[PDB]
Amino acid sequence: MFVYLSKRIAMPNGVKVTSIAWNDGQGWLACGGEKGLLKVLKVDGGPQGQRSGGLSSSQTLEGHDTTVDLVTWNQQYCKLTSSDVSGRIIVWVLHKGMWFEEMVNNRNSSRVVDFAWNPSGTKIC
Amino acid sequence: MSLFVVNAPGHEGQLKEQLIVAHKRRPLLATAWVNPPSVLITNSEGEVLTQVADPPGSTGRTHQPTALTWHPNEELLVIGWSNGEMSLWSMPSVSSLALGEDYTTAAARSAVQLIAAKAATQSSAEGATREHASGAVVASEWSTRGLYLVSASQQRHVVMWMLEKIPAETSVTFKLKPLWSVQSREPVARIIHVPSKASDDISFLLADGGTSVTAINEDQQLFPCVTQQEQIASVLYDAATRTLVTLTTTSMIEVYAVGEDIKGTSTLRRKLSRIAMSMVWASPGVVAFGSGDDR
Repeated sequence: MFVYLSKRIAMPNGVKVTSIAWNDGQGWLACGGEKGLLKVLKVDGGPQGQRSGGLSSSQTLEGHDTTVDLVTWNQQYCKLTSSDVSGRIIVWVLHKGMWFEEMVNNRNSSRVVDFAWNPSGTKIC
Repeated sequence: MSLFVVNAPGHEGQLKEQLIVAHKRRPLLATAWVNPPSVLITNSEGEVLTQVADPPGSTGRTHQPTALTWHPNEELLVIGWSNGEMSLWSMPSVSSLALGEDYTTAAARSAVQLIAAKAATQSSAEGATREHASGAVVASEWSTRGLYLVSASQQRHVVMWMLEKIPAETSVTFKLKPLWSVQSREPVARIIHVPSKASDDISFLLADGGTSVTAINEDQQLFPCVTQQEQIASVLYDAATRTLVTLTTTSMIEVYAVGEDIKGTSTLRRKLSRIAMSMVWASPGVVAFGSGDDR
């Protein structure tokens, strides 16, 4: 098994990355960073997209007042979820190709340290 | 037999020599004026479309437009001022109205172009003076596909700018975001681009008017491409054949073949037997130049 670097993408403002999660079904990579930076890029996983360097979409999402700490994916329904240091959790669902919020919650009790989906993508812990 | 009809739209300011920019495909033209500093955007035939004054947020000081560049496909202009700010002039697209094909005449197209350019917007890129370190934006250059921008200030800084074309309710807006902060030896006189395939990659060359022709790529390092024994005068590049020509102030020309890592190998070296020397591409593979003489 071999590895080699083959690309590099710089964040705007040089914001340091704190979380990252790549979807399986379609290809929407998601990155996060401080000052509430959240980005969703689309990369084509096919060999044609690897040869042609396919990055079709790039959308900067917002709704987090501080660093995007945790990013998770659901591949059965292609549903994204992100967190915040301040203690908020936001779910994101694709409408007609772009990304919009669907639910924002703030427990105001502790700091979320993890969440994950089952193989069916039906429950988030 | 032919004759040149002349249109001379006067402006209250003073014209600049090298600050005239022309779109490659769309019939557009823009040029800068100083005291009062502004930019005049006109169609190809010479009729004035619009004028844009000092960048927004100016506190009573008129700023000289120091650099202009046209988007290769979009009808979008980028203006680097003298106070460190950077502005983008964008007019709403005609095709966004989705009207009929009745624009078969030049006058009707000119009228709809004028009424679209009337409602144009000048947007400010945030923190441009921070990236240029409060220095006048000397030069700018879009990529071949128009996705990447390179800006060069007078404080010996080169900044990479990312273009984001976001959709809105009625039109499509553009945001320019800084990425890097690259130090240069001198303020860059000319920024050129190299395409990966002859016809989205990072391959630019910066000529600062000295003895350095510094290449730059996605590695975020200002590695020189070709450096000659004399101070460079200008660089002339052919994208299809990847052929570089370096011309010095002492009437010396060298021809390099640019590789993938932007490295040149000399294959044609020649000598030529106040007006600064000018050199342009007469034909693919054929270069025409004059030294201010009669020939």
